[PDB]
Parts: sequence; structure tokens; C-alpha cells
Amino acid sequence: TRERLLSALEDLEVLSRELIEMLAISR
Amino acid sequence: LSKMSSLLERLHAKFWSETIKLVRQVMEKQHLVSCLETLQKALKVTSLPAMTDRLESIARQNGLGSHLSASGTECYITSDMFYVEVHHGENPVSCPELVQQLREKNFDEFSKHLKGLVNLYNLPGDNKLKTKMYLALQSLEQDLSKMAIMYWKATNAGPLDKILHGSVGYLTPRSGGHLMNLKYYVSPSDLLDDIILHENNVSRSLGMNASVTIEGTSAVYKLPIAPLIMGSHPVDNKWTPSFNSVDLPACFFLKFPQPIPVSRAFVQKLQNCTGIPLFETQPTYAPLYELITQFELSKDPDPIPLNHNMRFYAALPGQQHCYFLNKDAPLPDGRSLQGTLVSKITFQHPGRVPLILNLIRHQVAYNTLIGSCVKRTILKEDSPGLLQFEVCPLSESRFSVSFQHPVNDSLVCVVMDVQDSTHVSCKLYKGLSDALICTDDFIAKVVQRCMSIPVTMRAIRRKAETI
Amino acid sequence: FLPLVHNIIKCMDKDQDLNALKSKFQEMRKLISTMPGIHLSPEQQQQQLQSLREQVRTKNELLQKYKSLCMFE
Repeated sequence: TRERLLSALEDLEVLSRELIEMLAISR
Repeated sequence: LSKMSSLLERLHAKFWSETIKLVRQVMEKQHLVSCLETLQKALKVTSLPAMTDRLESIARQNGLGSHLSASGTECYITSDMFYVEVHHGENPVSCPELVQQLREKNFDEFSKHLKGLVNLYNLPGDNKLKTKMYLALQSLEQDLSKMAIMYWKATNAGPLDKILHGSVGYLTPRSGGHLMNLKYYVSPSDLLDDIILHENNVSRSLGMNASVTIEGTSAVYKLPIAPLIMGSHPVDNKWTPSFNSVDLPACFFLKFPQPIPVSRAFVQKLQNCTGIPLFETQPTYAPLYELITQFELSKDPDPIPLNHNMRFYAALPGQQHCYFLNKDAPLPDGRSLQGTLVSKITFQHPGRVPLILNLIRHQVAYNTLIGSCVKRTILKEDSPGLLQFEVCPLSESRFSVSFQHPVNDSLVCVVMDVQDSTHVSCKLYKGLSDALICTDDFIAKVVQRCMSIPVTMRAIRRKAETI
Repeated sequence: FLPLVHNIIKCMDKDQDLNALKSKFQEMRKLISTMPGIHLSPEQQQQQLQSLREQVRTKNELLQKYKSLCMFE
């Protein structure tokens, strides 16, 4: 389970970056 | 209808290991835009600091003066809702009434009771009625507890004839996770433990119960501001004479869940105890039983259409049956059955109301129990049985059931009037030439205690039939 | 991870390097997850493990039956 874990990590990082960008542009 | 925005085009349109320079170079800049911080209940479990931060965020957003030393503890800015588990009015209370239900991991009585009391204790009053009158009405709402204890002490036989039925007395404490209530419903033939097996009085939370509230907009009636009458009365109870009385901007507006149909006489009698009648609007004088049966059976009803159309077919002890309702049928009384399809329960101060509510409650309970036979049974064209009967509400709380008695070659009606609150009159009228298919007062009292139309139908088809 | 997103939001709306630490923690967690050894999905792995257990049980039963019935001379 390497490819699935890497994809999950990449998706989590992208989601965290999007959330940080939204928090910085809103508040 | 696709998933191309998760890992295929989401990371490619985010506008690594050495591209995290977005905390100090691009930082030169909770309701519907930033859902990340708003979803604290989903990212982390409901804990002490999480709820304390959510409360502070909601207070800063909607507007509510409240603060503390730091994050980890937060009170409730209200008249007396200030209570910290584990001073501008009352002192810091730590009673079990607001510590039992919300002890460890409760998450229901945290945004409803507070918001409820905030919406209730809100009016155009500026430091004159938002706090003063609110606290006055909260303190005045304590004689009922003494009255409840007095009724419990006096009625030391059983909590069935005085608490639920007959009169008031099935009350509980109104604090924190439980508001004021009363024994509105009095269904005695429900699924019991097989007069409930309880150690003490019920808090009207185990199962189902109504919800009594105390609010008002223009019912500023004279009432006390503190409990004075607290001594044990002679037999049942005693009044509390006020007027130390000001125009407290409040009332006792409860929450009538269903528009129960009542009689004009009951509303007229109650319209002289607390000022005006129990409703100030255009009276929907439509078929009372027709709408009332649907309102009562609407709880269990599913999204599937029924389309009864004044048909009351139901089951039987070991077969199918049928029945009618005589709805929208103008009787010899002249005008049709008065309808009370309304939800206004704006009451007044607790004056001479020792039986102003219990009579209408028993009337509505009998009316509901009448149509109890038709809840979810839908079976037509039943050749066997079909003990069709039509409840003719000619007089107030006066029903009648027709059955094909073998005594005569016709139906057999019986006057069914609710004389007492649970002991209804179940007399009958036979024919000059008819066999003794009419039972005695024993089966009459049995049917009265049962108070179910289907029960009476089965009894007639089995006991009274004897064929 | 709730803590990673919390640290990211803190470093974003505080006015440190929470993003670098979050990325390092995610890489360490991915390495620890891949450290197990099972490259393929665990479904076929469990199927093959059950098959191997059944085969081992059958072989043990056959060996016992062979070493039990010894009455020749």
C-alpha cells in the first residue's frame, strides 16, 4: 500500500493548502 | 456525477518540499466562506475547549457580551443560565439540574436551551424587562414546585388518578436540560411494563411529553415577583395572591404541538379565567374530527399517500373491519362541529386556573382516543367483519357506535359520553323486542378504562356477540 | 489529520513554519505506512493467507493420518 498512501498524502496536503489559503483570504 | 476534482485536477489547480513560502510573503491580507474552522465538531471531538471556543465564536459573530480569562471555559450570558461545571443577579449556581444531563459527553442541551431562553427573554425592553422582568418571572416560577410537592403529599395513593388524569400535578423542575412541562397526553392503554413502574415522579423526559413555555409580548398582567404562598393547603392546593406587583412583560405561552379540536363551551369557560380566550385569530370552524384524526395519525404516517376520504376501515382481533367518522356532517345541533385549528397558546398569569386547562385536556384526550382506531390500518373491501360505526358528535364529548347486534335486524347504537376524565358513560339503548346482547356496567367500565374504539368493536364482536 | 490542518490555520491566520513540520510528519507517516511490506491490496493478501492456512491444516492432517496408521510388519 504505497501508491494509495502517497495519493492520500498528496490529497491531504492539497486540501490543507486550500484551507490555509481560504483562511488567509477570508480572515 | 464525477470525481475528477479530487486527485486529477485539484492538485493541478492549487493557485511540495521547497514551495511552502506562503506564511509570511503572501500573508499581506466562518459562516459560509471559511468552513474549515467552522467544522470544529468534525475535525476534533466535542471537548471542553472546543465547545468553549465555538461558544465564543458564535457570541462574537451574532453579538453577545461574554468573555473569560482564557480559552478552556466559558459561561452563558443570560439571566440565570450562568453555570460552570467541574454576580449581576443570582450567584454562581452548581445544581445537579444542569450538571446531570450534560455531565461528560452530552451535546444536545448546549445550543437549544440557551438559544431558546435567549429568544424567549428578548423584547423591546432596555434594561427594564429583558433582565428585571425575566428574573421576576423566573423566581415567580417556583410556587408550582411547592404546589407539585403539596399535591404529591396529598395524593398519596397513586400517581395515575391525580398526576396525569383528573387534574394537574405531573410537573417537574424547569432548569438546564429540562424545561417546564405537564401531562398533556394521558394515553393509559399504551405499551406498559408488561401506572408505570417508577421509583419517583417522572421528569417528563422518559418517553414523550409536551413542552410548556413562559413567554409573551403584550400580556403584561399583574403577577407576583417572588413566591409567597408556600404552606401546605387544607386539602389539595391554595392560590397565591399578588399585588408588590408591576407590569412584568411576560406570560405563560406554552407550545401546543397539534391543533387539538375542542368545544366552544370549553373555550368560552376558559375565556373568563385569564383575560381573553386561548386564541385570538379567525376560528377555523371546519370539520373537527376530520382534521383531528389526520393531525393525530400524522406522526406514524409515512410519505406514501393514504387518500382515506372519510373512510375509517381498520383491523379486528382476528380479522378485518371497517368504520366511519361522520365528518363534515351537520347534525341536528344546527351549525357544524367547531374547529380549533390553531397553535396560539398565549396564556396569562397563573390565576384561577386549577381546572381551566384539565377540562380541555381531557376533552382533547377523549377526542383523540375516539379516532385512535384509525392510525395506520388501510384495508378496504373487507367482506368479513366490517363493524361499521359512525361517531356522531351531536353534543360535546358525546360519541355513539353502531354494531350489527344479533338481537335485532339492524344496528345497535350506544350513548358514549365522557362524564368523568377516565370514567366515561357507556350506557346503551336496546329495542322493545331484542335479545340481551347488551352487556352490563362491567363491560361498560372496561371499555371506559380501555377508551379505544377498536377495543369496543372487538368486545362487541367477541363478548357482546356471543355467536 | 486534524492537528496538521490546525497548525496550518494557526500559521496562516496568527497575524512559524507549521507547513514544513506538517509535510515532514505526513512524509514520516507515509513511510511508516509503507514500511509494513504489503505492496498489493490486503484483500488478495488475506485471501492467499487463508488459502495457505487451509493448505497447512490439510498437510498437517495428512501427515498425522499417515504417521498414525502404521500397522505393517
